[PDB]
Amino acid sequence: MLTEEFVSAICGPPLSSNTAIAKDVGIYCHTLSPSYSVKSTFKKSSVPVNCLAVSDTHIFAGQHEKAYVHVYSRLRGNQEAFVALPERIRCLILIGDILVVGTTEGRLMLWEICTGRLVSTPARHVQAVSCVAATPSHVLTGSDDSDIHVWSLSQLLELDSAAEHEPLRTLANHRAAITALAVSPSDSADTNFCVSASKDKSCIIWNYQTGDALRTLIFPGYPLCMSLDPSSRAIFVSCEDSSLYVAEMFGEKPLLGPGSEDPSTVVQISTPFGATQPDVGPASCLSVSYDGTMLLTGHPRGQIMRWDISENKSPVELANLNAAVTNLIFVSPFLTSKPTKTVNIIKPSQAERAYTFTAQFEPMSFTKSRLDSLLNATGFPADALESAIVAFY
Amino acid sequence: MLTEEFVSAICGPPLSSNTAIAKDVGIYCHTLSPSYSVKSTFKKSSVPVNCLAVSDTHIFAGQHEKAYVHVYSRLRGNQEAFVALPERIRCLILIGDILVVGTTEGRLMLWEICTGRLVSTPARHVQAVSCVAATPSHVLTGSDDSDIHVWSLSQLLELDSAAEHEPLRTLANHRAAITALAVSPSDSADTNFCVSASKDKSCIIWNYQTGDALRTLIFPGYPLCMSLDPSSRAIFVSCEDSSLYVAEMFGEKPLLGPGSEDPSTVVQISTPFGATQPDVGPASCLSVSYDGTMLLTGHPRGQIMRWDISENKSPVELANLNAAVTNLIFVSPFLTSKPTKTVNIIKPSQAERAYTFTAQFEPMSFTKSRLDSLLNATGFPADALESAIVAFY
Amino acid sequence: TAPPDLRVVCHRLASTPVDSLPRLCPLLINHVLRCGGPLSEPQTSETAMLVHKFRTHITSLLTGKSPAGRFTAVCLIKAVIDVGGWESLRSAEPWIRGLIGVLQKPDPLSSKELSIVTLTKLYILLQDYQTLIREMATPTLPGYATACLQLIKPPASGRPLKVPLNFVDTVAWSLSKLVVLYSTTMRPFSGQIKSALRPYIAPTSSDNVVVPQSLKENSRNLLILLTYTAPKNGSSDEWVKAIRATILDCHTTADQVFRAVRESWESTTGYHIQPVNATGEPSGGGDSVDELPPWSGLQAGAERLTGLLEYLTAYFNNPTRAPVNVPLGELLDLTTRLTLVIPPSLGAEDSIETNPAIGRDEKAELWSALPDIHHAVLRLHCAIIRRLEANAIPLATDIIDQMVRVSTASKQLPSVRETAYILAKEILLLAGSTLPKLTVDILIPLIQSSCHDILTAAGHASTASPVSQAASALLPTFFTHLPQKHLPPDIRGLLDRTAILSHNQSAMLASCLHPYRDSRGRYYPSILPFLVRRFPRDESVEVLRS
Amino acid sequence: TAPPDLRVVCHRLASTPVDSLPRLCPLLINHVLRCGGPLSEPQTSETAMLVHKFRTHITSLLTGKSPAGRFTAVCLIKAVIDVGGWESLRSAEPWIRGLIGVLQKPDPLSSKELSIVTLTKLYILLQDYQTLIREMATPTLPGYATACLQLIKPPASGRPLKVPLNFVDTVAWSLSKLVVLYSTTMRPFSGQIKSALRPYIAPTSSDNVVVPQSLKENSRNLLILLTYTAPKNGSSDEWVKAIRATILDCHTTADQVFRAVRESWESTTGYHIQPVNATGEPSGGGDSVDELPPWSGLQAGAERLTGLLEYLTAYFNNPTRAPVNVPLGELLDLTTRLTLVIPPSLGAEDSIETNPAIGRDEKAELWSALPDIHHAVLRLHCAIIRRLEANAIPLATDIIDQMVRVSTASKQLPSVRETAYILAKEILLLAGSTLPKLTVDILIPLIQSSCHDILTAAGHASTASPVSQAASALLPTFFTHLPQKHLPPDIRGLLDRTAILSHNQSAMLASCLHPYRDSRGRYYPSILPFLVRRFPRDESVEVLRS
Repeated sequence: MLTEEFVSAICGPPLSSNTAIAKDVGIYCHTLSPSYSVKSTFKKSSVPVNCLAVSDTHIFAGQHEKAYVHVYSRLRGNQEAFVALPERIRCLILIGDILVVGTTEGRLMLWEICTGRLVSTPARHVQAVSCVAATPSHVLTGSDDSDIHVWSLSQLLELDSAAEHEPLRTLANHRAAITALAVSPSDSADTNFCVSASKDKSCIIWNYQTGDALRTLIFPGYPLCMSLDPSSRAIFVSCEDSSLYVAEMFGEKPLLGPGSEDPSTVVQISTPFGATQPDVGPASCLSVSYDGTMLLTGHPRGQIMRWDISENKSPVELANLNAAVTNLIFVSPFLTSKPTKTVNIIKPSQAERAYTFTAQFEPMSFTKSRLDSLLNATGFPADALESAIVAFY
Repeated sequence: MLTEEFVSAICGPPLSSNTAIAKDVGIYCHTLSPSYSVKSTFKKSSVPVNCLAVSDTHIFAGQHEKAYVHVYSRLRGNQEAFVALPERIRCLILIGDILVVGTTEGRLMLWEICTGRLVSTPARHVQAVSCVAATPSHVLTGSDDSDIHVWSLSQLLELDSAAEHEPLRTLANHRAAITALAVSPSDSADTNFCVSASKDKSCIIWNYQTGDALRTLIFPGYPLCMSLDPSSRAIFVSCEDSSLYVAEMFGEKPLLGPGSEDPSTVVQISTPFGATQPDVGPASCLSVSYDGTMLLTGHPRGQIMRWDISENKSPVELANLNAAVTNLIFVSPFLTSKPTKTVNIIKPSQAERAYTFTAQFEPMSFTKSRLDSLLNATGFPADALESAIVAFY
Repeated sequence: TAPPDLRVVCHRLASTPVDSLPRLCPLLINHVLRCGGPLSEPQTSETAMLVHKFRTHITSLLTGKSPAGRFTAVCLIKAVIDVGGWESLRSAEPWIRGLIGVLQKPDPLSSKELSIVTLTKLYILLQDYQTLIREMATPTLPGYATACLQLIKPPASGRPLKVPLNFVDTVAWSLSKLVVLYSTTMRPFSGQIKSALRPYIAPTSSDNVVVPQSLKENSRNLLILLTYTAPKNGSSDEWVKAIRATILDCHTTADQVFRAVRESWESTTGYHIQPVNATGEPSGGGDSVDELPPWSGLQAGAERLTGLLEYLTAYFNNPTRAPVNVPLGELLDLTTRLTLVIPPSLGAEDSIETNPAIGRDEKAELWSALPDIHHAVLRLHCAIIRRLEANAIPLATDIIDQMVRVSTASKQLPSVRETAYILAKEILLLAGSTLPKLTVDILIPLIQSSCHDILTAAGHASTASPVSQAASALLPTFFTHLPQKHLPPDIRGLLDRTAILSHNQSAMLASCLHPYRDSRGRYYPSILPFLVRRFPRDESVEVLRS
Repeated sequence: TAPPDLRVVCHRLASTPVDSLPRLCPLLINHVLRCGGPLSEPQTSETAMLVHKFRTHITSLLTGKSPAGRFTAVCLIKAVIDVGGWESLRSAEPWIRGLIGVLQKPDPLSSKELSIVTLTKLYILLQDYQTLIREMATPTLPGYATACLQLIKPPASGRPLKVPLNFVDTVAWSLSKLVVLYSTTMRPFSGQIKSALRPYIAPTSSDNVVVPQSLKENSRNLLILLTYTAPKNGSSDEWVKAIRATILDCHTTADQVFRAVRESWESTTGYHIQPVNATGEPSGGGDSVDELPPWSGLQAGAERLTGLLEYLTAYFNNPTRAPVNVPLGELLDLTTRLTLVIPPSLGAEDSIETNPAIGRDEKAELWSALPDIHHAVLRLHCAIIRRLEANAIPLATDIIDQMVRVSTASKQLPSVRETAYILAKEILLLAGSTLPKLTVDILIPLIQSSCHDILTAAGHASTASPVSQAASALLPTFFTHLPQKHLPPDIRGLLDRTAILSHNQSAMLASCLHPYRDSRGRYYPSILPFLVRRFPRDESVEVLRS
């Protein structure tokens, strides 16, 4: 009853010669539903894992071993900008109109797309920030020093501060580099949770505002990329052993809830949802569709493979991009309403200026009148017509 | 932060002479909170258990070994009517403006207070209907033949139906007379449950619209009277052993929910919440306050006992009415808004007449105008005043 | 020292010319609403002195001959009575006489309307204190009622209304409150009020004047509330006689409307359809007091029937002083009679039995006029449900049958469909959960129509429409208050698709909480992913996250 | 055979006299809205013949000299264009010329307003088809714009406006749509539109005319939307220059308003307060094109400042054609400057530093006029939040400080409190969850005030009030989007009592989902029994029963 689309990104040299694929393309746009096709491509891009962000108007891409961000316009269909940042980028995401960027130096910056501010935190992490997740209220950064720092967006973003920023909390139960970070859509203090994975083959569900660790899970291989289902009921985890694992948090024995065990106890997940033949390789990117029935994985040998979660059948290969696939981002089929539109980005400048916001204002029917009720009604409303006849005579 | 009131009813001869209590009074009105007091009394009444119904305007009382219903006016403070019904009454309750009455013959009637209809069902129960509970959509009647019949209000109440009425369902897992019946406030098909107790020391929680039996509980003594907590999380059960029992449906191990066992399994409730010395006697009537923090019990020796559910302390005696206490009904401290007020009842007449409804129509602000917005506003609204000045010049 | 607001009021009242004061009235009202405390003080400090000079200035503005000054004093009296309380109510008596004098004097009509509103507020506020009722309300009230009835009385023999119908609406609105509050004082004026409000109860096209809807509503409200003034506690008897007379008037107009169609309907109550002359156009009404004004023409008869049905609706809208007997059986029989006559579908004109003596144009006009009568019947059912609540459960089957027949006959009108959706929501809220299978089966086309309207508005099968909003409000009720076991799987799938594509949180939540089980005894998948994706941070999903 | 509705339309149009047709317009509109299908058919069957006769009769009504006939034709053209579609749009060209001719002819002004609405609907519907834009919209549009600007042009040198201000509101509303749709055609008229709409942007008391609020709103909307007509894609530059000129005008008026008070404020952006002559009343404005009309008096200056703040609000209300630069820093500095000046509490008049040369009456007028300026500032903050959404997070601390200072200074005014509650809900929805302890501590009196207003309305500590409704809407937000750990136990208990006694389902649900843990580290008892007792069958408790 819908059409569904997703955006792919590749990295590295082309793997096989004479496959007739374009060598210059680095970002693809596909239509997953109803039938597989390619809408458009973007040229000259090499994006590592977790360095791609997709909005309705722009695609932001972090470049491998390079501090620049390539910004492409989805509206015009070309490359918009070559943004230069102070330090090399390990990961970047997009929350609202803010690009949140972690670096090799361990710093965190927030670049506001519309205002051009570059809010740079002191290097709280000792080594490189590997994964970043965000909410409307908090920003969570996991680094190579096994510390997941939880920061407040309000303290980082606000204007008149000249003092250094500090994280609200540090979640340090992990003992190795944080590979992935996923966050529940709830922002309430009691009901929220964030799910993190590390190189020590451990995956912890936290309550990040309280700082507590709700649940601990152990996998046979260390988790590469993670995604929760749209209902926030299950976790899909890719691993180094070329397998995909599913964890039901509200299944037979709930991981979280009234029927759960003690939070100090450890749950080990050993049954693979699926496995991948090693000529395809372990999945490097993992994404879940809008309905959640069907899933997409990207592999370093070029194959994009579709998994049926409900049907539990064998995965089928969509296409071979002849390059290591690093990012798959689903785009929502329904379009949301936002009062502004970001047609163009504003590059970060350290020059002192008044605070300015740059966007296109969208028609949102904020101004309402009785004349609009006259206009939009089929015919004329009865009371307004009666007043018109009284005014006529 | 509130005042709370309850209505008591007694039965039988006065137990002790020279106690200076009035012998003619049968119904009392008390104030439980803030301090114990008696507002008013009603004369010449002898009410068995489950035969008292309290509304905002009237108190309906079934008489012992007598087919009449005494109707008292809470507004005027006197006895309104001596209603005559075809058969002797074992139990009666009030849903909306309808008095639902079970008999010794096993018949069920619905007497509409405002219209005077007396809808009499065929005697589906072989013996006397002992308990009646109501839902806005359904009516549940438990009898001495161990069958709880679930009836639809819409099929009983409708006008042009001249055929005999039939129950929607029959719940017959019990093997003895149904002593008590409680209904959850949920009216949905999936989430509702009804709690029933029988003389075989059994208490079954059903889903009455599906007809399934969700849970089975066994008590050391057969349950006399039962009341659910306002949150529908616990059951309070009085028994023949002069003790009160509490069962938590969502406690450590839930009786109902995801953490519950198989519905065929049996849970035995053996830990008494409290006990009562046999000079006071086992509690014959049971009620729960609006907040649910405190509880009230009536006893055959006259004592009204107040129980602290949260504090779990020893019970205290409010008063000795020197007669067997058969009913305690709490009245809600906050007043609800109802479009009609039943000042007077209409006695049931079998004579053929047009369908007429008798009530006083209450002010409900159903008619709204801009002149009302002019009147109720402090001063005048700015736009209306501007239009007034334009019309003035 | 005085508060700044009071001395600003005094200086602006002293300095300003009287003719420019209505333009400064908003700021003066704002300032005097600010300083309620000095006026609330019971009556030397400068605050009390400025309060005394302020009240003296109000009295001098009111009594003096200046229409601008009278308008400004009306506004100031309204605000001062709003903020002062008992101390202002003690001295409001020369203000009451002054406002009645403003109504008597020839002034701009907006000043008269504001005086009417201010006097109504004065009487409602004086109702609290019995001594002030004896001193103020009882003597001054007959003069106010006479002054209003002088304005709204029609001298229709000589000349038409010099008073606009909006002002008649204002006077009827004020008298609607005052008949409820002061029954015995307003009792002598009831015969005049009935004669004044006779033309606005059910206007027709033959009346040749356009009546605003608010005028009809407040005229009906005032004639229903006039039963309060019945002597010797006769309110209930007058109410019953009036509603039964309205029902009989509906039936007599329905005879002349349905002259063209042979009626198979037979009355439960015992009404008999009189023979109707086939020659000429339908006609009715009269110049008598009990009869509504005369009409001629089939469209005028349909308008009269619609106005009578709206009057019957206003019966259930207004309150009563004493318990009254509501003839539900007579209204049910009347609505059954009006809903049994349905217009033919296209190509099915010959199927309906008609009197051969009637011309084809009258038949076409009748087929055009039927859906408005049906819409008025459905609105009457909505008002009956709203007033009765759980007491309207025994009428549910008949109202369902009438609603299904009407919505099937007039499926192509969006207004009839919208009223059917609004009625169906209340029906299912009362007695939808225990419906049999056949009732669900005849309700199925209404569900299909509502889902089609919602999907058309969303564009998935566009701008919001009132029929679309009514169907969107109806959409969660199809899950919550309808038996899912009786619904076919196609209807449930259509409902789920409509809820998803409409982005309706309530319908998606209700579909999540009410799963559908088919013949194979296995549940269909929930639409929870769509709900969490579209509304992640909403409160309902937060309750789901408990 | 034709449908009955179309034949009824033809017969009633043939039989009725032309002067009584406006009274029959509702039934004619209903019948022609019914028969949309015959008009939708592309143009012998009787249906097509009756459609041709109907369109011919509409054209004859429109072109003929009868104001009643022209009014009826306007209504029929509106309904026919509503229901017919492309077949009516391809022939609406003589109807377009006829409606413009109706506007040119001296007719009743309601007919002119209906012609304006019908022509606006015609242009919006013609926007879909490019060929019809080339054939119909482009030639006819300059004549329509000239006809409207002829009406709303002020001949103020010769006479006041012969046209009422509601009709000016109508014309501005139509031109607001047409400048967005047809920028290049409406480009030559922008200089005339600016001169026509100059007096209604920020009216003062010195203007001596009462301006309706809708006229000011649509005048501001049209002057903001006139940037669409800027040549060579200059829309964004004109928008930025206009908003910065408005900010500078606010600052220059604020100088003459706050002449009486020594200001400790120093600008972040770099604005400097010019010296102000202490002698005489404050004055400003001018007759220039860039300057707003002149004002004199402190109350007039406050009205001008409030109107300029409402203009700045309308900047965020209206859309833009191209991306624009929004000076949030300048607006933040301006609002900081206006909110820093607060009126003294009673007995604290001497604490505020004032210029000794100013009279005491001017100080009193300033203390009276400050809360309205503060209310306009808070409404500006609300509009900024509504447009920016998550981009307004950096301004949250400053808006919180301004809101707390304003609500503390003007605690006795219910309107200021209501606007503070409405602002506080949006503030807490954006950035309330991560607030520090001191921000919660200064927010505590606002929570106390809101709970007191709710309890006063409920009567537990009465009729509903707008401030009460605003506080009731704010009440669930105090649980959902405020740190419960920072709240004292007294404030949490007051919130729970307010939620229980208010019978508000959302606040009780939010208190159930957000438990309070004290310093003793155990949770307070929940208020779930009150919620289940008051709302047993509601949907939220049904979700809790999952």
